[PDB]
Amino acid sequence: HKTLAMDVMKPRRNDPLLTVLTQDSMTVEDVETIISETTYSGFPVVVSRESQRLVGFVLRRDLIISIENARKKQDGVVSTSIIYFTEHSPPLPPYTPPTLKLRNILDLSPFTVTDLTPMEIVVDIFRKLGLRQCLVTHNGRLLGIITKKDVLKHIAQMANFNEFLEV
Amino acid sequence: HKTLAMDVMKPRRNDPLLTVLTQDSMTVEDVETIISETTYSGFPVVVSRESQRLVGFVLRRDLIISIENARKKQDGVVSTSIIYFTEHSPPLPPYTPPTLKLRNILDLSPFTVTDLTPMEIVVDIFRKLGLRQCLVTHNGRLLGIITKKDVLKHIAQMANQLFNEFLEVLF
Amino acid sequence: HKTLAMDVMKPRRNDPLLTVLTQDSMTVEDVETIISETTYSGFPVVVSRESQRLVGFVLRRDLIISIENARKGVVSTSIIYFTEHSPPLPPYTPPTLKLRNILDLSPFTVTDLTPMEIVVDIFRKLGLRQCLVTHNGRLLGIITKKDVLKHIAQMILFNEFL
Amino acid sequence: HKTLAMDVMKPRRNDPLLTVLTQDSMTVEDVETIISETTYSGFPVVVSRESQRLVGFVLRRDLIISIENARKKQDGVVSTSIIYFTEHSPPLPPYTPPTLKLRNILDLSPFTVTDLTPMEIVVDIFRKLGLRQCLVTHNGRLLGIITKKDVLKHIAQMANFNEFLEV
Amino acid sequence: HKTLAMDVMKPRRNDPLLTVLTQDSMTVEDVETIISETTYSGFPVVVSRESQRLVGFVLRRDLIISIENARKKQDGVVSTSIIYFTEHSPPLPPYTPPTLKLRNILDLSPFTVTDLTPMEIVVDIFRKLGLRQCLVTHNGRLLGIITKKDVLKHIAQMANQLFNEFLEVLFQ
Amino acid sequence: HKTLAMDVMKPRRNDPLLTVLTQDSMTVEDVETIISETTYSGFPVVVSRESQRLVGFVLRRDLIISIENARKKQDGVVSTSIIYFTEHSPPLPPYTPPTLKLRNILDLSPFTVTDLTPMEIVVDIFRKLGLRQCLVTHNGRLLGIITKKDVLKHIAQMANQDLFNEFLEVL
Ligand SMILES: Nc1ncnc2c1ncn2[C@@H]1O[C@H](COP(=O)(O)OP(=O)(O)OP(=O)(O)O)[C@@H](O)[C@H]1O
Ligand SMILES: Nc1ncnc2c1ncn2[C@@H]1O[C@H](COP(=O)(O)OP(=O)(O)OP(=O)(O)O)[C@@H](O)[C@H]1O
Ligand SMILES: Nc1ncnc2c1ncn2[C@@H]1O[C@H](COP(=O)(O)OP(=O)(O)OP(=O)(O)O)[C@@H](O)[C@H]1O
Ligand SMILES: Nc1ncnc2c1ncn2[C@@H]1O[C@H](COP(=O)(O)OP(=O)(O)OP(=O)(O)O)[C@@H](O)[C@H]1O
Ligand SMILES: Nc1ncnc2c1ncn2[C@@H]1O[C@H](COP(=O)(O)OP(=O)(O)OP(=O)(O)O)[C@@H](O)[C@H]1O
Ligand SMILES: Nc1ncnc2c1ncn2[C@@H]1O[C@H](COP(=O)(O)OP(=O)(O)OP(=O)(O)O)[C@@H](O)[C@H]1O
Ligand SMILES: [Cl-]
Ligand SMILES: [Cl-]
Ligand SMILES: [Cl-]
Ligand SMILES: [Cl-]
Ligand SMILES: [Cl-]
Ligand SMILES: [Cl-]
Ligand SMILES: [Cl-]
Ligand SMILES: [Cl-]
Ligand SMILES: [Cl-]
Ligand SMILES: [Cl-]
Repeated sequence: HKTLAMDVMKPRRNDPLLTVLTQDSMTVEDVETIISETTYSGFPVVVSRESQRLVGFVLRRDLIISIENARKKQDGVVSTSIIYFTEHSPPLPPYTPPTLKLRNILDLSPFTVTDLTPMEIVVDIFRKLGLRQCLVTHNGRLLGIITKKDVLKHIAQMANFNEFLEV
Repeated sequence: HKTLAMDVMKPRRNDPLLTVLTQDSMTVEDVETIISETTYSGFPVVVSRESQRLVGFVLRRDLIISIENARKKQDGVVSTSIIYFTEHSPPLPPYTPPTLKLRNILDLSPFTVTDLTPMEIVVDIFRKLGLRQCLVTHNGRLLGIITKKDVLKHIAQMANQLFNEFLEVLF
Repeated sequence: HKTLAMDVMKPRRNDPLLTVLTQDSMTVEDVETIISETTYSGFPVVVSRESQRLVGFVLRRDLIISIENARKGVVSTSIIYFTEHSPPLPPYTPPTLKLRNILDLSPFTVTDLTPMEIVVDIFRKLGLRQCLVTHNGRLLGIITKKDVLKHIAQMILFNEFL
Repeated sequence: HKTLAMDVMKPRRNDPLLTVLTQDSMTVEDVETIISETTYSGFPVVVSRESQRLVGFVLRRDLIISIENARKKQDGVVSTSIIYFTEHSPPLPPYTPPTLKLRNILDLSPFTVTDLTPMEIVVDIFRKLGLRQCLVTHNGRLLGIITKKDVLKHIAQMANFNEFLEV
Repeated sequence: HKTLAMDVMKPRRNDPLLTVLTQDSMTVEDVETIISETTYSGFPVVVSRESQRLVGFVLRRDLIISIENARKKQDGVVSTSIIYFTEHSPPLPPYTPPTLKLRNILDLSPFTVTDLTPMEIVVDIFRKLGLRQCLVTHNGRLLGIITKKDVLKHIAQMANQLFNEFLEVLFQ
Repeated sequence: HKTLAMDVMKPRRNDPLLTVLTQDSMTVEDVETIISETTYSGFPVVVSRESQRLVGFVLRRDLIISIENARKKQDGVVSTSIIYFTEHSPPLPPYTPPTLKLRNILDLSPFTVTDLTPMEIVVDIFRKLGLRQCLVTHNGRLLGIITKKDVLKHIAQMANQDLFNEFLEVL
């Protein structure tokens, strides 16, 4: 009966899984096919798909420019080059291509809310803090995302309730 | 060096670990001793000690009332009764006393900030949202706590001193 | 230990009572003499001096303008009323004057026992120039914006009220 | 022209008087019966019914708890004890049963607005100070009450003009 | 795509030009006919008509009171008396009637926005600063006006659709 | 003496005129020497030096980036190439090099305040709108600039006093 963060977050019920980058296991081609196949403004970065523990958030525009420059740089970066967002590379097999550190375009302090947070509180946070997006979590794990336009679409939905009257 | 959330949060460098409750595995006696041995206004609730995954925040004031109400009823809840913050009671062996659900006093939406967040941005969040406290995390794992008083103490340190940074509180 | 509105409000203990105006018993001269003696930024208006019931607040800068323009059968013995209509006067008395349209009919009020941390809070959140202090419906004193500032200079717990 | 506080306040025209407490003359059963026959979140307290000079505002919650704990205390509190919200008891004859002071649960600083105050301002005050209710006075005389729920219903009705857009 | 200050500002396309006062060159009579023939709350005053450089904003009611009080004085102030909002009286031909200084009723700090400014930004400024009106310029030249009611009408129209700009208002 | 915007704005009487770019007549070489010789975060662009009519505000960051890119390209910009911020190019003599349109990095709606605006009002505006800087005009003409830091320093001066009541209002 009470609208919560999980009710508004994407993905919804019949939506695909959250489009996420791993901190350690994405190749340059993986991320490029993500950039070409999506229009999302940004991507959460997690430790692994298993943990779904949030490492940060990275914008599409930054990735394009970074990777674009990277292949353009002759450090030898190729398609099968592993990208990492950690300070140091992960352990790599004998004959593997040069890596690409993208730590410097990662937002290490993304705004996050619990899935059980009331939407009234999320709306308020968005207004007072001027958020462009919010990540939604359950017990430390990444579940979904709420953007500014999602918040607006939710407000619109209510407008047709007394919770709409207090916003 | 810019001051971050990790620089203001407790525990400080090489102090004992955050005083936390588990969502599942602590008894009334556990909580009783924690309450008895500490004066903290509240406690983070974590999935487990090894996971340190944040579940919520629970006030001492509220723990006291609930545990004292649980005693008076004399309905099986004893010192060896398990306290749980989940929706359902944890699976327990035979002859174990009834459990105590304290979920209704758990704040399941505590505010959180990464350990790397600039204190400037923390101070602003406290001001804009009127936070009583803030929890500090690393990669989804609970690390520390900052309270309104910790922020005020931090601001006071700047106030009478780097003074321009204090004036950033106005903006 | 807690400082209240009655500890900051004027008049202080043993000070001349509030320079107030009435709504039915204030002649032009009585107002002109008050302006020519005091230098307060504004004056409250009450039903009567005996009732001390708050009707509104009128600024000083607003009083002089309206008085000097109405005398250019308004004399020194003309009763000024802050109500909507003139009170019943004897047939011989000269015409009256209405200053209703320059009175703040919705001034802000606080009780004499209101904690200053709340008075200051209301001054910041509403941006008040002044606040009238009452006790059980009766005007008692006044706290201006400068009084709040002088109380802010008094005060650890200072940064908490920011 | 403008809608004023006296257009939204309760009680409405041809409605029953405000359910109020006196500061000196309510007994223990008097208040209890008032509590039982009403559902209002709270009640104003006035010097006397004749004066309607506002003394404070007390919540239903606090009245219930205070009164119940007073009978449990062996001060000798009974059904016919005088309840007062003043600092000291009213002049009583010696043979009268011990009294019950309830000043410590009275809001001595309730927010008040004059009846001529435009609702625009009232809404603003409610929004800026986050009020639960406001008391409406006329020349130092309590006239009515405006709660937050009252204000929201008023905003709702505005939509059905640009006094609405003003808010 | 998104609405600009120039889309909301008045006067609209092909209506008479902004009604302004010059800082230096208009007569008591000029202002009086403007006052009695319009209902605008106020008027921008500009350096000159050729420059359209904003000096300030002046309320109608203040002009009425000030001009009324002046003609009743006299000094001198006749229909052909020049009104100036500058600090000093303008250089004038010999044996002309006394001038009228109305600077003490001029708002020398009006708020201005460029015509290219998004309404979303304009609405936010009006809100946060509590503006009564806003003047709109092009490259330092006065072009138009937007009053609080103009903003309110804009928001109202926005609700009947671009519609996300109205949702941005309910959100801010 | 009530402090006004002209009292806090730069340049002060002792300073050289504002460092400004023109909308139409600066070459790439002109803007590069300016960037080399100054440390200002940004520059107002005016119609012309004589008119000082404001067109916008451009940042140093963006000037550097955009210019570095323009001269890297074949058949791109050279020292003598004219930069412009207008929608269309100015009329140039034939056989002159390619021009550089920098309209796309220009803030076309920079906040502006008249020189006679009380500083108290300027401060309110900075806080409420969250400005980085504010351009100060006299009768439509660009006169000076007030940056956030300028404002913070002005406030600090009022704090380090004992005038102090005027600082308390800011608090
Ligand atoms: N990385 C992601 N993975 C899955 N869904 C996402 C991701 N990022 C955003 N979304 C969701 O997809 C939708 C598109 O959001 P996106 O960030 O692409 O722009 P937006 O916030 O809708 O605003 P706009 O389209 O104006 O930039 C939103 O509902 C958002 O919650
Ligand atoms: N659960 C906890 N475990 C470890 N340290 C804590 C915990 N809770 C609070 N602290 C730290 O202990 C100190 C005091 O905590 P407390 O909860 O008493 O908050 P406080 O507001 O400082 O005290 P008070 O509410 O009386 O002003 C603070 O520095 C706080 O960060
Ligand atoms: N009507 C009044 N009667 C008695 N005292 C008053 C009255 N109005 C204000 N005061 C007191 O007079 C003192 C001076 O305030 P005053 O009204 O002169 O303005 P201020 O607060 O000094 O600010 P300013 O003079 O710059 O407008 C204040 O402490 C105020 O409480
Ligand atoms: N003491 C009172 N006497 C008369 N009417 C009252 C009194 N208190 C409240 N009311 C009116 O009764 C109605 C119900 O108000 P009440 O305080 O009971 O709750 P509310 O403000 O409606 O909020 P909620 O219904 O969610 O508890 C409101 O219109 C209010 O104005
Ligand atoms: N000097 C002016 N010249 C041309 N148009 C103006 C001028 N002043 C205002 N306007 C426009 O004329 C219309 C009426 O403006 P005006 O200020 O008279 O009333 P308003 O903004 O509706 O406020 P009010 O209800 O108090 O009269 C508005 O659309 C406004 O933009
Ligand atoms: N284009 C300019 N011409 C003249 N003076 C300027 C110009 N731009 C800024 N200033 C002034 O020069 C000083 C430095 O401004 P600048 O924008 O370079 O840095 P700042 O914002 O003051 O501080 P910071 O180094 O943190 O950005 C300030 O006093 C500012 O008012
Ligand atoms: Cl894990
Ligand atoms: Cl889990
Ligand atoms: Cl890790
Ligand atoms: Cl009467
Ligand atoms: Cl009486
Ligand atoms: Cl009394
Ligand atoms: Cl031009
Ligand atoms: Cl100087
Ligand atoms: Cl010119
Ligand atoms: Cl000039």
